[PDB]
Amino acid sequence: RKQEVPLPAVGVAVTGIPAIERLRFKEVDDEAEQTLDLSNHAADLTQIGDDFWDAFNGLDREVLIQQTLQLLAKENRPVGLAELAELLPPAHDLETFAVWIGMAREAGIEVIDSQREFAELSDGEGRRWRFNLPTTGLESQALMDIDWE
Amino acid sequence: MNQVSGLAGKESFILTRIELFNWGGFHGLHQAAIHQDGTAVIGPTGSGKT
Amino acid sequence: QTLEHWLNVYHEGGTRLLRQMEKEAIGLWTYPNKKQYLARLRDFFEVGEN
Amino acid sequence: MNQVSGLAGKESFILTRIELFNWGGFHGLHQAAIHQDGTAVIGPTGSGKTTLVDALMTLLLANPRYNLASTGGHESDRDLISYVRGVSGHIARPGKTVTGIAATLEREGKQVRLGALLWFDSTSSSVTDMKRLWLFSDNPGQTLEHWLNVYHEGGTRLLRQMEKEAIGLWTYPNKKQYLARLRDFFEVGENAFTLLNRAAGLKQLNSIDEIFRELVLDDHSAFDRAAEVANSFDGLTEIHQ
Amino acid sequence: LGAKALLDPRFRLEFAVSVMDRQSGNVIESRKEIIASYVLTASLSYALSPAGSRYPLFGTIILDEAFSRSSHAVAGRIIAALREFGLHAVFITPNKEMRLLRDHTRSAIVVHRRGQNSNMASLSWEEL
Amino acid sequence: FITPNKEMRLLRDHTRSAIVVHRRGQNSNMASLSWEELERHYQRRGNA
Amino acid sequence: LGAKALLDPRFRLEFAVSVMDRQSGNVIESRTGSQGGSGGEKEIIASYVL
Amino acid sequence: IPLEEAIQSLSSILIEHVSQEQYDINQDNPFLQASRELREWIKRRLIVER
Ligand SMILES: Nc1ncnc2c1ncn2[C@@H]1O[C@H](COP(=O)(O)OP(=O)(O)O)[C@@H](O)[C@H]1O
Ligand SMILES: Nc1ncnc2c1ncn2[C@@H]1O[C@H](COP(=O)(O)OP(=O)(O)O)[C@@H](O)[C@H]1O
Repeated sequence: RKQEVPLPAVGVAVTGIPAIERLRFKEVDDEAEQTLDLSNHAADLTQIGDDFWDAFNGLDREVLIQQTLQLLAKENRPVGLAELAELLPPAHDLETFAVWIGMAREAGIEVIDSQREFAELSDGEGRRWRFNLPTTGLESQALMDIDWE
Repeated sequence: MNQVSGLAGKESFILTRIELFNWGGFHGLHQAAIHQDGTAVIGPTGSGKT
Repeated sequence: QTLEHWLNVYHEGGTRLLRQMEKEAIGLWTYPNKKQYLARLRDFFEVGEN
Repeated sequence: MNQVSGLAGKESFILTRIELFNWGGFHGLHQAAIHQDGTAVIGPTGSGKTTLVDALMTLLLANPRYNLASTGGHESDRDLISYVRGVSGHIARPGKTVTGIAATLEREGKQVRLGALLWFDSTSSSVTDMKRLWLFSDNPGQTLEHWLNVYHEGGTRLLRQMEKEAIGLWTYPNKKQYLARLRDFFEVGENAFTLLNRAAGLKQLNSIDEIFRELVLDDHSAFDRAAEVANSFDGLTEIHQ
Repeated sequence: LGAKALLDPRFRLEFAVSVMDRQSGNVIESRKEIIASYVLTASLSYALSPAGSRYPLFGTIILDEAFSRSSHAVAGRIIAALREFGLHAVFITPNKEMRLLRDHTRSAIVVHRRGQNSNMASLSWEEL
Repeated sequence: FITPNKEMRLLRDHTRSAIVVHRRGQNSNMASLSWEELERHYQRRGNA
Repeated sequence: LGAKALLDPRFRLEFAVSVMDRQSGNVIESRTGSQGGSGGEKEIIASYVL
Repeated sequence: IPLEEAIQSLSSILIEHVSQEQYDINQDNPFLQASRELREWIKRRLIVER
């Protein structure tokens, strides 16, 4: 395999005339060390906005649903939304009202939007409000016939 | 809810800690354990989870 | 062995030291090409690439 | 927060009310209200909110991108005929079915109303089997359920006859002329309602440039011209060769 | 993107936005979320304003999923800007970030769908 | 479980830890917390 | 779709999941195709299969 | 067998046979032994790789 064939020398390249001048030398003068970083970056969570802690603090439909069922077992009668607010004043009012109407309609019970009832609720900063609510009635029977998942 | 987790850690290997360095936006050294009952990565959207 | 240890060793010495560490150590292996490491993994975890 | 909202109504027309009848899942008459200082529609995922959005939008464009938001690029499984039929995936209203829609507004305390009355007289659902009308009123003495009763008295000719009976009332069998009348009543070019459609399904704000492109400006890209450009060039190539 | 650069008028130019000092008109910024919402409200209001009209004559705007994809401050800026443009606004959300909207809205309509049936229940409130 | 901010409510109950990640413009951090400690951190933020 | 339907093995097969009764060979209910708006069951079935 | 998987499995196997006192005991690098012997068996045309 490694026999030397007699072919002509074509494309004959000449390079690397060893002129002494072409030499240069290790420039170790770049002495600056690259510092090490082994620091544990312990982090404080207070730098991310309230958009996260709010979802942390949000309402849970399960807990409120069970609380309302307990209340309706206690009263054992049809009850309107304003009475539900008075008996169980919430913290996240509008969402709780929406959940209450959601149960009302999960029971198939009519919510007469055309006739109203009212209530007043304070909030987390002492400010007070009024709620124009629709007329309907929740029943322990209604929400035990219905089930939750 | 949380009572079913006896099996984990007896038969299989379980990820329990990921250490990173100069990876993505995680400048410098970072470390986070994973509880063998199931752990969840939480954070503001667009905060290096993926 | 931990990521901290490996990074510290690498800073203390370049790739030469990193490849030399394996033979000094025990229960450790290195793979300057990935597919070798992935074969080691799949063997250890008895599962195909799928 | 909202005490500066005194300009609404006093300065411009704003939405006040909506009504529905045999539309989507809303079997029979169904209603809602709107507050001057603003309102929000809420409910569990997939409960009829974007359905109401589309029901409103049907009256304000040549055609809106029905179900624009939740599709995420998916084709409009929802449209006029399916809504009148109440489709899901089992048609809610087959055979002969009737339907009605409306919206309401106010300026200086004086009311405005839009609406349209639809019905198939047969189980088939061709675009022409649909008998349709549109409406516009600048008088408080008009409401959707009253229009449904009027239709129960007779066909489209009756909806036009009550238009002739009252003043400040308009109705039309063709969507374009009704749209033109309303647009003249507001000096609004239809590109404004096109932009309204762009906004009414916009998801998270991606970037200001892409937002200009996809919301502020109509596409109107000239790819339609490229086709006939290529065809005419090939035609010239034939003779040249 | 090249076909857009050739056939799409919108791609022939790159859009920009600059923050201005009201008095002197000096540039403070030459360039996201906080500004894009104002941009969109501006565009609709102008498109809905007849020629020679200070206000948008049709001053109602709809936003699907308006704030189920935005931070609290972002939606606050949205409502503020809507006030700056004199635009009544409507919003939609699947029962999320409700604290904001309850704070910044005075009515709502809940919709729940029982199988093939749907219905509506309106509500309202105010501060004292 | 990788989770967005929404629906974190349900997930809180059915797990025992959380890896909280941080965005700081062009930088990020990450820490290991249990729900017990994250609740106290929320309270500390509420107080300060 | 046509080309894959010919030259890709796993495209010649439609897949469906049928719930079985432990005490009977019958099918309680089968899940596949377009649900039309309700997916409270499809989600869990697909997650379970994966 | 993919070649890398094969060499890893063969190294694992040869680790077992380190106890055979009369056959080429390696206790410094069984991985290199496995590689060399796979190459040798390829030389004998026992195993052909494509
Ligand atoms: N192509 C990119 N575009 C935007 N940010 C990027 C990109 N690549 C890396 N980043 C950086 O790494 C992160 C990638 O996005 P990320 O936040 O991890 O996704 P998510 O938050 O949805 O899980 C960004 O937060 C950013 O810091
Ligand atoms: N015209 C239609 N075509 C197909 N599906 C429809 C149609 N109308 C209503 N639906 C159903 O009615 C429900 C509408 O709920 P909606 O809240 O408006 O949608 P999303 O929450 O996804 O934005 C959905 O379950 C939808 O499937």
